[PDB]
Amino acid sequence: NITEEFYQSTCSAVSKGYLSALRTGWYTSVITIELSNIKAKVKLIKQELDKYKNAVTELQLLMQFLGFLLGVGSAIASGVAVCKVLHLEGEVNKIKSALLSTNKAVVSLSNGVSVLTFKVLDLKNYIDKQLLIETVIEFQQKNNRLLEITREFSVNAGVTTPVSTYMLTNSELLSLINDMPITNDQKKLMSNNVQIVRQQSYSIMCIIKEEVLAYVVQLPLYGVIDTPCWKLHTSPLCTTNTKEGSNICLTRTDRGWYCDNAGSVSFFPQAETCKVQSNRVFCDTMNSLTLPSEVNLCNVDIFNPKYDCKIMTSKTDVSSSVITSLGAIVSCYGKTKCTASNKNRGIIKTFSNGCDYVSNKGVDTVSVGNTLYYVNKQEGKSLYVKGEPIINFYDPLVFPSDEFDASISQVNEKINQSLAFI
Amino acid sequence: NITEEFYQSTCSAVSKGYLSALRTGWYTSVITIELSNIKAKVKLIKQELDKYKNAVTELQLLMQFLGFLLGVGSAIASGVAVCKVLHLEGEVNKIKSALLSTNKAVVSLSNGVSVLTFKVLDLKNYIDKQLLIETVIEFQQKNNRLLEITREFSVNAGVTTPVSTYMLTNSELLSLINDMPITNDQKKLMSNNVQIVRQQSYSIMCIIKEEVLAYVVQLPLYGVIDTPCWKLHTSPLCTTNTKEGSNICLTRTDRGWYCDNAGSVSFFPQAETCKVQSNRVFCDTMNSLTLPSEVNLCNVDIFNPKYDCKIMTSKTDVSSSVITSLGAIVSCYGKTKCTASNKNRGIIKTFSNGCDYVSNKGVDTVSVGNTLYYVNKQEGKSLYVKGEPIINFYDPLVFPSDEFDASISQVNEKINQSLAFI
Amino acid sequence: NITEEFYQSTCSAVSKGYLSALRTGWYTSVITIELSNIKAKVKLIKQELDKYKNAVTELQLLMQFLGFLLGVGSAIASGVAVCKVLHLEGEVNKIKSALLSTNKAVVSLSNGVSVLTFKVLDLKNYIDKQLLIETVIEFQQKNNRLLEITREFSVNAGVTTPVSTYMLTNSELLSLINDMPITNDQKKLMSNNVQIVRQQSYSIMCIIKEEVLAYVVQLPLYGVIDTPCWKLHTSPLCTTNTKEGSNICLTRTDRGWYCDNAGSVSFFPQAETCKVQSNRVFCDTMNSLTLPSEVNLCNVDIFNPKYDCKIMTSKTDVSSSVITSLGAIVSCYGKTKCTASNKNRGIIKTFSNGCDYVSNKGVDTVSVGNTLYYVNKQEGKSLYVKGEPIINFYDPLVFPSDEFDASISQVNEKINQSLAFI
Ligand SMILES: O=C(c1cccnc1)N1CCN2C(=O)c3ccncc3[C@@]12c1ccc(Cl)cc1
Repeated sequence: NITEEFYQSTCSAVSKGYLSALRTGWYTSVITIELSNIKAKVKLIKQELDKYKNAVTELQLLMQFLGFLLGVGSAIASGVAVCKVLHLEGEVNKIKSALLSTNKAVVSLSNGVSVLTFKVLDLKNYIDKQLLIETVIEFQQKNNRLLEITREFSVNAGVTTPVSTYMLTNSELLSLINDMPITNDQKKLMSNNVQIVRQQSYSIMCIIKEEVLAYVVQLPLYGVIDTPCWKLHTSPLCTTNTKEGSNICLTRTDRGWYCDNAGSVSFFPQAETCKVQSNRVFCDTMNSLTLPSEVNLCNVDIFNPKYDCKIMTSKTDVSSSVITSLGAIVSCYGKTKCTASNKNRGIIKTFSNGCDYVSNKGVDTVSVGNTLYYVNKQEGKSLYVKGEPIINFYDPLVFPSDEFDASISQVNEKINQSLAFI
Repeated sequence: NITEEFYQSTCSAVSKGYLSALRTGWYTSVITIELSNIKAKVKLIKQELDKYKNAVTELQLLMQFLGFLLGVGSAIASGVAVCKVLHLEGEVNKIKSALLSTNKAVVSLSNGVSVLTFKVLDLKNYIDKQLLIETVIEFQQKNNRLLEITREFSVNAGVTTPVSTYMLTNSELLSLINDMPITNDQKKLMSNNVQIVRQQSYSIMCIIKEEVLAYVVQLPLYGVIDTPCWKLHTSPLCTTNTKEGSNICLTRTDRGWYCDNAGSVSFFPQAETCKVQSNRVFCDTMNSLTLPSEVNLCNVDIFNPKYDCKIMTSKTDVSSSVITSLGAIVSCYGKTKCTASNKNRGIIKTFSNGCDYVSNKGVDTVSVGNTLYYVNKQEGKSLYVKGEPIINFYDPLVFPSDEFDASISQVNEKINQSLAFI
Repeated sequence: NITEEFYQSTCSAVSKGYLSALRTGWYTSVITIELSNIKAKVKLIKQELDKYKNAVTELQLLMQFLGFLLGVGSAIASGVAVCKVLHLEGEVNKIKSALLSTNKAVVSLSNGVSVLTFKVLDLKNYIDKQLLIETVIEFQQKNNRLLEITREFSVNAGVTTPVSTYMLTNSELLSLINDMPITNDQKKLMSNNVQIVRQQSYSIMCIIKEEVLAYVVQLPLYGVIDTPCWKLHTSPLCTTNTKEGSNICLTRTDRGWYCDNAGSVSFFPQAETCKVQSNRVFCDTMNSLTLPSEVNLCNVDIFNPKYDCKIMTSKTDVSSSVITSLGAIVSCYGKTKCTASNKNRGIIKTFSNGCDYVSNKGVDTVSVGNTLYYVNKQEGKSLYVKGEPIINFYDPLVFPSDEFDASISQVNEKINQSLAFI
């Protein structure tokens, strides 16, 4: 299921076996709260009603390495577009109308957007009936929900994420998912991962008008599902000569998540925009580059003539470890002490100067200098691919050593150039 | 009102029409909570009083591209300076004294700071009266506020932001703003944008002593208001030759917010330190550089002899889009599919290799590779300024291609140098 | 106690006098909540019981400059390893068993991990007794705690930090610390800084099975305590020639926290991974490099032959200030206005072009351009170390000016090279 290959020649490892779930688009729903325009166990409701009035008062005052290659989006542009529609005249009344005999209804907005509208709290109907037994309790439980939505919007300037359980309860989110217009695969994936959906959603406050509070919930559309994904971990590969500062180093800069998508590979350079759940990888295509699938060739052979593998160079031989999915890459240089230990037995391997790797089978921790790393202890097979470390192929006298946005061919050109002068 | 110019020659766009609101300084107020030193409907207050004692117990245990050019400040240095004063002897008693007959009072501290002090909760007076009818309810509502302030300080190590509605209610914040010593313009701007004020404020726990809990609220001073602001969006400008990796690229690195300020331009390289509300731009001068106004000349003519426009160079021709205020810049290179669509009609434009631009009029989404971008759908006019793309002016054989902290003149010097050798 | 030296020659300052508290490892405890499997003042408990059932329902659906040199760890790898054990059969029942006659017990898990288990809420025993007077109140207070833990896990995908006061109360955290297996020094340091401990902890949801909710709390182990620490502040050092863009600049890139640790120095390049409490510095060794102690020699003499001091170079002479522990470094260049003021007296010093420094004694604010900086007003002595600014030692005609990952020797080599050609 989950497997891993370490490449000794380029000091990198590839974890495969994952399945994708990529946010490719947004769904926008309009959540509504109908409000009231009002001015022994009684005095309980007295303050509960002052709380209500203030919440409305408060709401109305309110409504007055390679990541640099990414483009720049506007995350809530679609949601805010729907908000601007809800300010047109009659547009709020059109909604209030549709949600008259039911909580859930689909409405066609004037600019031609079909949206799932949803009345999750009907305070108006509640207040203008009872407040004009358990009815004290239920008012507090619904009022408290109103106060919390109010709290959230007024410390986040009307835009919140993840969408809290007060903005949209589980039972509400689940049925919203079900009433959505998506495939059965998408419905199940969202239903079985609602905490992730919550984290990739936005809650946007739109309007208070005509006794209605309206906010858009902006939900993720996963248009790519169950394609193969793999994570690339890289570490500095340096020479290990004796005289200090006479060493040269080289790191693959294309680390991150890689997912097959529509004939290409989606690449996510900041592997923190992606959230892994078991063997499923939730990513957002806004944080990706679209590369040719040939990019995968860089792991097998970094000198392949089909794709120009990206690297940076330096003279900075510092030690560090990279904790992978199924093991640990260790770059030990200079006088650093680098080890790996079993939980009960102690040190089992001492690393030499160079870049090496150890799997999580039998290993619980790795130490580099004064830094303790615990390794992920998930089941999976690791393969160690022996190979000559490519930094040995370069003459230090003509090596370009501050290249960052570089590649194999750019380094080869700089070398060929400075070598020709000689 | 909001307008936009795209510059085809340098692959950048400028959105203008915004008005500034820059945090230039801090106001520090001392919020107080008077506490009590104490050891049928009755048993309600019993646990409500145990909650109180613990909160106090708990509080006392508690009280035992170009962003790298920015300097480094200490955000709460002014607030903490006031805290250190409140530990001097008599200094707390001086406050307790002033707030004896009113909730709001201005006190002169011994080190010569005139501060707006504010007793927002008087538990002492409440407890040592009633707890020695609705009085169970009001105790819970004030106690709950105490527990929440306690919660916040003890997960944020005594420093919180944005300042929550428990630290300072709307009604309290509003009158605090009104009793403040600032201009009527500043008062209105803060009153009409209290959620933004909250986000730019700090809450700093100072002391528990002599039955008083004291925290400083650190509020923003907007010393620059209603000056013109404009946002600069830039994208990679590359050549589009057929043989891959034979292309050269160039990006303007001075993207961010620009605001006229006191004869100069304040420049905010990380356009996320700035929050836009309609056409108003809230920035913080701590995250800015002060540039000559001549920096604006880089948009009209990037080769102007008055200011040295900053760029970076590469060989990395990857596709990406930049979503602007009123449209979209698209950098399409290689085999990438780049389009723009109308919401109901589908693809309306297919982009060629190069850097191009489309406005948000008639356009709802832009696609680059596997990445869908929604465009901002705000009203405004866009102007497309036709011009020869400057990367065509360079000979690829003598082009410096890993420059990051570069500029037009630095690139010209490197070229002139390597050309002279030839 | 806290002291500071500014080095005029390299435009940097060192704040010393701090004591370390480094997170070197993790302790993992298993917090449990025993649940119930169930289907006048009465109707209070009715909804309180529906809340309970849902929380369980909801939980079960749920359970279906130099920072780039750092390695990459997996912060909760140890905690999650314990979670995977708690899914083995009998493993939950082994715990439920041990916590039968007490809230606190140490259990040996099957894979040989001795963990402090802790039953912080016994709803089962409570529900299956009473709910089959004040007992309405206590149920609400314990139920509310259950709902909040539920809230937190379901917006954070089961992993929370800082560990909230609902996950683990103060009284619980304190005794957990006391029952822990650590030194008396560690116990006192944690007890006296529980808000910091909270911030460096993780709460990981593990399992619902056999009427038990289990989450791991992952607590910090401070294996290095009371070693000397010092912070290095650096600023751009530029020449100040008249013709613009004819100037060369140089910045020490090794700014951050430095702490003596086990014969070496732990270096924290991102001085925000470290939290200072008075004169104590809480760091995490995962965000550090292990350097030779000789790295300290770079402050006294940057040209020392024992360690190769790291720098970057540019032509970008922009003004900025760096607020230190006890003063302010100012880099004033070009036409920028740079001053320092006393709180009541006004401007007291106007800075010249160059890099200069002023202490916090008599000084309250510093101004660079349109940017106001407040200085830290803590007691301590500053020493100004006069010295020739090293950028004057370089010939601008052969100066390498886009070096970022550079050093004194690398710059000297580039110079020696381009000078030999001449
Ligand atoms: O980060 C900096 C930098 C510079 C000055 C002051 N503070 C930081 N630099 C300059 C050169 N650089 C590296 O060698 C490097 C390595 C890993 N991440 C970022 C960088 C980078 C860089 C960043 C973006 C691009 Cl397009 C190109 C290079």
